[PDB]
Amino acid sequence: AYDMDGTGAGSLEPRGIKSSAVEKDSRCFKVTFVLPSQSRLYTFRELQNVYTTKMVPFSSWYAEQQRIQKMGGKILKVELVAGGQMRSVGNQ
Amino acid sequence: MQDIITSVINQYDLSGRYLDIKGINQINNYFDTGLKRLMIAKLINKEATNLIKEASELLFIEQPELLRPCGNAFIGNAYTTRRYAACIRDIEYYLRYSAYSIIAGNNSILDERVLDGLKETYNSLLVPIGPTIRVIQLLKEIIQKKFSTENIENAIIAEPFDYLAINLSDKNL
Amino acid sequence: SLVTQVILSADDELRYPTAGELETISSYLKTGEYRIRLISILQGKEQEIIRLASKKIFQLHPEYIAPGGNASGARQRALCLRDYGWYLRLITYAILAGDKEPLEKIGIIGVREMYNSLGVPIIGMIDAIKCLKEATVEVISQEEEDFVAPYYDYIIQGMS
Amino acid sequence: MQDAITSVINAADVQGKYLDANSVEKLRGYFQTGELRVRAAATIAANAATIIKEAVAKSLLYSDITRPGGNMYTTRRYAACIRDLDYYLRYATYGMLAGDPSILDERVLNGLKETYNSLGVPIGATIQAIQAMKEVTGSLVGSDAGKEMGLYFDYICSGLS
Amino acid sequence: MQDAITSVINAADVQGKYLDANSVEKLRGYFQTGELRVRAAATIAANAATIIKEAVAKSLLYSDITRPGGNMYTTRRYAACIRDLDYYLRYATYGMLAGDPSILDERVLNGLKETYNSLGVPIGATIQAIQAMKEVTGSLVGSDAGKEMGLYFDYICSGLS
Amino acid sequence: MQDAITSVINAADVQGKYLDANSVEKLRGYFQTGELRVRAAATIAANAATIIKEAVAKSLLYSDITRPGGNMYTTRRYAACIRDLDYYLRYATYGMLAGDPSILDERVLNGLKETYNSLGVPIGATIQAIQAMKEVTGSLVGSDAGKEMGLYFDYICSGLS
Amino acid sequence: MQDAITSVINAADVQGKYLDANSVEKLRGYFQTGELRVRAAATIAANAATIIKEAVAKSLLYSDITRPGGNMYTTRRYAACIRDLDYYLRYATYGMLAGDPSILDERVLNGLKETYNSLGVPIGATIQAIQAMKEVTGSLVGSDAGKEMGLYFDYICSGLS
Amino acid sequence: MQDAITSVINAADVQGKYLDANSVEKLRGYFQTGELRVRAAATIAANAATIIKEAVAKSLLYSDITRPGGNMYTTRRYAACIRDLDYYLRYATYGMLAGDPSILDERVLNGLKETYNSLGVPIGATIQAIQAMKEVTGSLVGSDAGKEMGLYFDYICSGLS
Amino acid sequence: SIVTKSIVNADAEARYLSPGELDRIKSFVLSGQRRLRIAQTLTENRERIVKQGGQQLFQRRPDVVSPGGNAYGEEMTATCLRDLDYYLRLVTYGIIAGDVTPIEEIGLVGVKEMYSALGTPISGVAEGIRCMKDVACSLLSGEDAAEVGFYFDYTLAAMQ
Amino acid sequence: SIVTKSIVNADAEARYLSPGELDRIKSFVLSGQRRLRIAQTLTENRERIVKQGGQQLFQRRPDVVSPGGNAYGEEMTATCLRDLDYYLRLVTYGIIAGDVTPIEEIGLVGVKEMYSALGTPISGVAEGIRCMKDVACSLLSGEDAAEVGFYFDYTLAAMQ
Amino acid sequence: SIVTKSIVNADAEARYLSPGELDRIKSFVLSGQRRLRIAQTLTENRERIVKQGGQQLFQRRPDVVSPGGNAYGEEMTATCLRDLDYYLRLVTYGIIAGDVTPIEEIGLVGVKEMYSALGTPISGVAEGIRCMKDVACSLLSGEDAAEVGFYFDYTLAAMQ
Ligand SMILES: CCC1=C(C)/C(=C/C2=NC(=C\c3[nH]c(/C=C4\NC(=O)[C@H](C)[C@H]4CC)c(C)c3CCC(=O)O)/C(CCC(=O)O)=C2C)NC1=O
Ligand SMILES: CCC1=C(C)/C(=C/C2=NC(=C\c3[nH]c(/C=C4\NC(=O)[C@H](C)[C@H]4CC)c(C)c3CCC(=O)O)/C(CCC(=O)O)=C2C)NC1=O
Ligand SMILES: CCC1=C(C)/C(=C/C2=NC(=C\c3[nH]c(/C=C4\NC(=O)[C@H](C)[C@H]4CC)c(C)c3CCC(=O)O)/C(CCC(=O)O)=C2C)NC1=O
Ligand SMILES: CCC1=C(C)/C(=C/C2=NC(=C\c3[nH]c(/C=C4\NC(=O)[C@H](C)[C@H]4CC)c(C)c3CCC(=O)O)/C(CCC(=O)O)=C2C)NC1=O
Ligand SMILES: CCC1=C(C)/C(=C/C2=NC(=C\c3[nH]c(/C=C4\NC(=O)[C@H](C)[C@H]4CC)c(C)c3CCC(=O)O)/C(CCC(=O)O)=C2C)NC1=O
Ligand SMILES: CCC1=C(C)/C(=C/C2=NC(=C\c3[nH]c(/C=C4\NC(=O)[C@H](C)[C@H]4CC)c(C)c3CCC(=O)O)/C(CCC(=O)O)=C2C)NC1=O
Ligand SMILES: CCC1=C(C)/C(=C/C2=NC(=C\c3[nH]c(/C=C4\NC(=O)[C@H](C)[C@H]4CC)c(C)c3CCC(=O)O)/C(CCC(=O)O)=C2C)NC1=O
Repeated sequence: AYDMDGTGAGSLEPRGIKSSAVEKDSRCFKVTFVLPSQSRLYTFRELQNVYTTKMVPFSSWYAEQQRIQKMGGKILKVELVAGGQMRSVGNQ
Repeated sequence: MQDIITSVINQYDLSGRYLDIKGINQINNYFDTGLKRLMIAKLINKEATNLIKEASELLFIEQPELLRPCGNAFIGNAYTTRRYAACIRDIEYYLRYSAYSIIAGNNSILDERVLDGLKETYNSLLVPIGPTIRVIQLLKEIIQKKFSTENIENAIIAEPFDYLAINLSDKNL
Repeated sequence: SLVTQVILSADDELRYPTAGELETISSYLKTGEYRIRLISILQGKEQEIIRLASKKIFQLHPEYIAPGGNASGARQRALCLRDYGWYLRLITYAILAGDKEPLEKIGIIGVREMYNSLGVPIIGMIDAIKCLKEATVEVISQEEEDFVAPYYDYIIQGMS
Repeated sequence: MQDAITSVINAADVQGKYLDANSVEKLRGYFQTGELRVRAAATIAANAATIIKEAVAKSLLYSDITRPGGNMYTTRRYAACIRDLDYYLRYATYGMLAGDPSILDERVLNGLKETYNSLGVPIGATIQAIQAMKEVTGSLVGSDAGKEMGLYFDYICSGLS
Repeated sequence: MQDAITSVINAADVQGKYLDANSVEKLRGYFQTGELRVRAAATIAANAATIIKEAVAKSLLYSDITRPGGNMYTTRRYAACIRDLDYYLRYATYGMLAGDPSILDERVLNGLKETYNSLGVPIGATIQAIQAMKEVTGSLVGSDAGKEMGLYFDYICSGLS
Repeated sequence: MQDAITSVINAADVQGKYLDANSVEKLRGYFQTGELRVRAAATIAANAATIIKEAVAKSLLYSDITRPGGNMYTTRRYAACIRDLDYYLRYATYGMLAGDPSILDERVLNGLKETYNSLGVPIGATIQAIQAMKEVTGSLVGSDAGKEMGLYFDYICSGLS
Repeated sequence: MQDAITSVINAADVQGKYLDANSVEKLRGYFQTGELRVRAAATIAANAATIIKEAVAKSLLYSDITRPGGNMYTTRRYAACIRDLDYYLRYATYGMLAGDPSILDERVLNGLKETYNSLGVPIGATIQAIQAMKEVTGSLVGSDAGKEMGLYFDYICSGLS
Repeated sequence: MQDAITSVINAADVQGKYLDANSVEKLRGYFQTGELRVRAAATIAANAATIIKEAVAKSLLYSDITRPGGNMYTTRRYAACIRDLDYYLRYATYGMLAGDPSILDERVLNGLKETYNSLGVPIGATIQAIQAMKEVTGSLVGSDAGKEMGLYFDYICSGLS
Repeated sequence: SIVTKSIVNADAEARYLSPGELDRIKSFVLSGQRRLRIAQTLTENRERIVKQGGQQLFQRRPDVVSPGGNAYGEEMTATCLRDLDYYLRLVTYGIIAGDVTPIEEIGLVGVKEMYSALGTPISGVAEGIRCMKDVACSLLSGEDAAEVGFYFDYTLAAMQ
Repeated sequence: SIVTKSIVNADAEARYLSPGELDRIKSFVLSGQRRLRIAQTLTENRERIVKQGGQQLFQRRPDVVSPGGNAYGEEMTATCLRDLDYYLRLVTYGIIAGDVTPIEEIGLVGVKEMYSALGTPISGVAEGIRCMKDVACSLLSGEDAAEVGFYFDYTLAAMQ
Repeated sequence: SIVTKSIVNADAEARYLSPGELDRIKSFVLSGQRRLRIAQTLTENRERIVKQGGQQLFQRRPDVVSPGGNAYGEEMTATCLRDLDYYLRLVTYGIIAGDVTPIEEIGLVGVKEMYSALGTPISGVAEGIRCMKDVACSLLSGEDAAEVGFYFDYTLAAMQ
């Protein structure tokens, strides 16, 4: 259902990224970042644009930002575009 | 995979008992040959290209039909440059994984990452399995010519290639 | 370094370094002064090592400096010797951080494309690093040769 | 990421130089403190949950931010913030082992202020919770390792402010 | 998204308060009009295609924008704009059922003016088409439901202008 | 098993129908080619051993599969594979006489790929031996009967692949 | 992407017009030079690696950017930049065949300056390498095709500056 | 998945029939027991963890399968089996609410025996744990709902055996 | 809220609300009055509910208030009663919303993480909620108590 | 079916049915009796509904039965009335199921492809369905006709 | 095992073991003898370690053996001492393997799920492991106790 159901260390499920997003959240970010591949010179695959601007769901923004930081990318701007701030009920 | 220490510890965990002197002797056996196992690994890393060139030449000298047209039977041999490169790639595969196995003191890496599914792939591609084992034990002899009088290193080298040869084989007898 | 490799493989799984990784770091950090002297020795003798490895590489491949080779001409030979110096410097960095990471990030990855771009044959490059290992082992101890050889063999395998 | 060894090797390599006496000085300096660093990292891995619990208890546990209207009122927000504090502690430990805060720049501080500003997370309370965690961590690991860890704690707080 | 009930509960919860007489006032107000809202939503779901057809026919069809050089000249553009009008009608119906325009802010108006400006879509003609759709919709659902629907239609037009 | 006549009668009976003009069309078609089918079946029965011998000689007789390590290396395996080829030829002849490949489905192809996979028999070499047998058989029986026989040979090869 | 034919057809279609004498003029102009364009594209496909090698040798091969500290020092960076030059040559060939630089706008220049600025790639050296490639390419394909190719080379350099 | 209503509608639709008196009989039968079904499903959702705990304690908690050598010795295996029991309870609740075991066929029993046989999981112990869970569940929900739940528990056990 | 959840579930599929969803919204707005009445009764009897639930919890779980227990001392017992009041308030919210969205979005998502970080046994909180459920259902009619315990049961299931 | 759809939507999230979904299932099983009554009335008046809808269609769309039209001739007109009977039966199914799943899974998915392959104008089928809707709603009460036309409107929207 | 983990980490990258990994394997096989000695000492003093750890646990956590506690009664106390013996055996395995792979693959993955399903407080198990750690480190030398507690600390961290 949601990512914060008690799973941590010593769980049966492997350790992973845990979003705090309420289930079926509809909050969304708008992010701009650069992510060079750093593996294209031994796989020899075609290039792609690495400069991206896109909307990312709130329930996936944390795992996305951590993946971007893992692979040497730089994050240039972040904006919450959809959803309120510090709203108790009503993020779904 | 499992090295020898892991497999001994797993055998003892299966009955839920602590390590006694028998398993400890088994572990000491590995700890006393570890350094020469590392010497063999370094030798293999120093001579990999030359060893595989020699093995391929000695294989193709006695199996000349491997370099000729497939015959109508669409057999995957080392006929053209494409197939030739693929076969040399496989020889490097065998050398690398048996070097891993020599360092681990065990053959579990072999049957998990090499043997499982190998014969299905070769049968679907129609790759010769006889000459494939032939080149493996050719590689074994070429490596053993570096350490000859030191018999313990001879057996330590003989282990992985002989496992591969006996497992790729069919059981005529 | 080895510390960086341990930290990276621990961070990719969202965990602290285990016991074995911590003792990897410990054992490496206790080896520091030995490596830090060995690179002193090797930096002392670079002007000699390069000089002898260069005559070896052209006794093996005299057609490289012959009329029509890639290194025929004063300007080209000077820069092959410069490449010798750069690779010896990279080897000092690799001996310092006790594993292949400098030799891989600089050097190995993308090297074949660069040399095919320039016109230097790759088999000549492999043989040149071999002659470099030859020249360096000829002028250092046996224990030091034991400590330095695997770094050369990593380059030889990374080019081929 | 680059540790102290990687940084020294890079400074030497970016000039075509061999590692001279100053590089040896820095390398010896790192090699002498490595064992203390490993000890501190082990001890911190041992007591992460208690460190976070005590820092939260001394910094923001009974303030008004945990009451209705506060940033961390509901259970979702409480869990999210304790996860954030765990992140900060783990990355400070990585930086202390490496002897170089570049991992904090690449994996933590990059775009963190902007995320917190878009979410509405109070920055001052976060910096104060990190300061309280610095106290407990230095307490648990002793003076030298506590100064080492506090270096990277203050680095995170400066990058966040 | 938050409806009238969610908004009242949030206003009460953000102060640590129990639902007092004013919250009961608003909640009763929503509960009294809910049945009319359901009736209007059903009727609008029944006649969406005819509403869009009639609004387009009365607002912009034989004009210069449908001729060569006009925005929606080609068949791609005509289909795209009628799909846009369908979006507007469906989301206005959602907002009318919920009694709260927050869904329009989160799912419709966020970055819409910028998209239309980058594409070159005329904003005035769009607002005019939405106004014509408001006429037909109020016509079909009667006075009270038409006032309710026109609230959110005007909300969309104000967010677009 | 069902031949062409059985299949037509079944298609008519499964609808409660009497045999109408289309059934008569198919039945006449089978009755016209029956005599050619009998001729071909007799000729194939005459020369089965030579057909198998020539197909094996042209397909896999001198390849590496007959050498040590190959599939048909020992005498047991050679005899087993020539028996398999005899099976394929006999059942293709049955199918050609019947004008219907259902016997191949019921008696040959059912669980054949799984048996060959468990034994380790190479499927590609088997399909190529069947293709070589198709050449010799069409050669010996002439063009029309060869196309008829090749229909069921290709049916076996498709069911095996 | 749109070529010369697509652009003419679009200009005629965006006015509800049939293709009149000026469209015929442009279409004949493209059809007369198409064969020269095909010849040049074939010759350029033949010698791409040598063109890139010679341009790099004449433009930045022995400068300080290839030494330690320079952008393209390590082997990764050298390979990346020669791949970039291959991209530029291939897309210039596409544009020359199409007779329209819109493919360069859609697939090459869109967000290229920003990527290079974030990476730290020197723009002036890149423009000079493209200029050197223009010399070799015009050299190899002759005067008319060289002017055609130089049109799109200069288009890329202007979009990059 | 299809519930009782879906099954009745399908039986009527597969014959081109309107819902006649027998369909009304079955539909009334389901509608009369729906409220009891909802009560039982709520109560089972309330006490799932305690039901699984008590079933495991009465069925296999102190047997030899939990000791070294047994099929659920290590902590991984214990957690995996309690997760399996949770799956069985949740899907039995779904089947009881739907009044139709087709969800058990589609989502649970399809390829379960083969997975357990490949893993080496003892089937008899699993069936006995499900039987013990049936006892506790019928106990907690009372006689009628317990018979309803036991129907699908026995369905799972028969599909597993 | 039921209306909100219907709207999102219809929004993902890019369709208007079908007549079933509108039927259910209608039935909800028609029952809103007794929903408000039940919320009234539960709301304004909060003191007795929290007190009697705290008693049944402390008699069923004497360890939590035993010397050293998590709720040991005056302040800790007051804080535990505060938590029980929090959950009663959330149950009233859920009763008026017609669905557990208010209860689950506030107080259930990440509750295990919070209570593990605080050192509180979650089973004690579940026991307290069950005791409050019995006390609160004692004050309602048959059908009202059935509908009200419907939410206590969900809160208990989520808090296992 | 409403029960089926609630179960799948709860199954994807790996959770039991929340009290809102159970509330809605309860309300559905409580209204099942008038659902069966309405299905009765629509079911057993099928002849008049199909006949009068066919009339209103043929008067509104004389081209389909004009010389050469798709439904031109005795057999084609009979087939068109057969189709209208199909859709009335599906509407009764949907009324008893409480949701358009029966109507949409049978007769709506891929209807445009089928009617385009047959050469039938889909707008004529929509007109026939609208005429049948008016005829059928004429025989019901106010609230019953409102709830019954709820499905005809969905069938018309899907058949645009 | 260190050898196994080095082999997998090198296998994912499709490369042979670099000289750093081989260096570390060499250092491990050289220290295997004192590893076996330490495992000896911990192994054959198991009775005192389990007994004295059980005491320190029961004095630090009297609730678990208080009337009704999870380990209340003769059988439950015996089972808890059995668990402590399990973990001591796993620690000996990890000491001989040179890495926490044996401890973590057996007894740590999914330990929270198991102990939550059994009703056992995981903090009590952590306390027992800490008490056993102190008792066991009391019988070793300085460097040996440091290296042995290295694994108890990991087991405690995983068991938070
Ligand atoms: C690795 C570096 C890194 C960090 C630190 C990080 C933080 C981060 N913190 C978040 C939320 C949050 N962070 C907090 C934190 C706090 N509230 C307070 O009052 C305190 C001052 C503070 C804790 C000390 C809270 C309450 C939220 C939830 C916001 C919400 O639900 O609206 C989110 C939104 C993701 C989600 O929970 O769904 C991210 C991505 N991401 C990263 O990649
Ligand atoms: C199809 C249009 C297109 C282009 C051109 C493109 C370029 C592009 N160039 C890149 C890097 C690069 N590009 C260069 C290029 C140069 N260095 C110099 O000194 C020279 C002046 C110049 C070559 C003439 C270098 C060195 C990098 C590597 C940067 C790094 O590794 O940090 C990267 C980062 C991706 C990666 O390598 O992982 C992209 C995406 N992408 C595109 O989609
Ligand atoms: C049709 C495209 C095609 C070609 C040409 C090809 C050649 C090819 N030449 C080979 C060897 C060889 N080829 C040659 C010689 C020569 N080769 C020449 O083209 C020259 C005429 C001559 C040198 C003057 C020699 C001496 C060997 C033995 C390999 C060695 O021991 O180095 C081999 C390795 C196996 C063998 O010994 O037969 C291949 C696969 N493969 C192909 O798919
Ligand atoms: C849910 C809220 C929402 C909206 C409204 C939305 C609109 C939206 N309208 C678009 C295009 C468009 N929109 C129109 C609309 C109009 N032309 C006119 O002259 C009229 C004034 C107007 C209709 C009333 C046209 C013609 C295009 C096509 C633009 C083009 O093909 O270049 C596109 C480009 C996507 C595409 O068609 O490929 C988006 C994303 N997206 C959203 O997420
Ligand atoms: C650290 C990784 C790395 C390498 C290796 C590197 C090489 C490099 N080699 C160069 C030249 C060169 N290097 C060679 C090398 C050789 N010829 C032979 O026959 C031998 C096999 C070999 C000497 C051992 C030659 C022939 C040239 C000049 C070729 C030309 O003039 O185009 C230049 C241009 C020098 C300048 O701009 O001032 C660079 C940058 N750069 C790097 O960053
Ligand atoms: C090798 C890794 C591994 C572990 C650790 C393991 C634990 C395990 N602990 C168990 C029980 C138990 N464990 C305890 C333990 C405790 N009670 C307390 O209060 C203390 C906090 C704690 C002792 C320190 C108790 C009381 C039971 C019995 C519970 C019952 O039957 O109700 C059981 C069920 C019965 C049995 O022992 O077979 C298992 C399988 N199994 C494994 O394979
Ligand atoms: C609205 C949803 C929500 C909840 C539930 C919530 C709980 C919450 N419980 C807390 C403490 C606490 N909660 C307890 C509770 C208990 N002790 C026991 O033994 C029992 C099992 C249990 C009572 C039933 C105790 C003792 C503390 C204080 C812990 C300490 O300070 O050491 C705290 C820290 C101090 C504070 O109250 O501000 C929070 C934030 N916050 C929320 O936003």
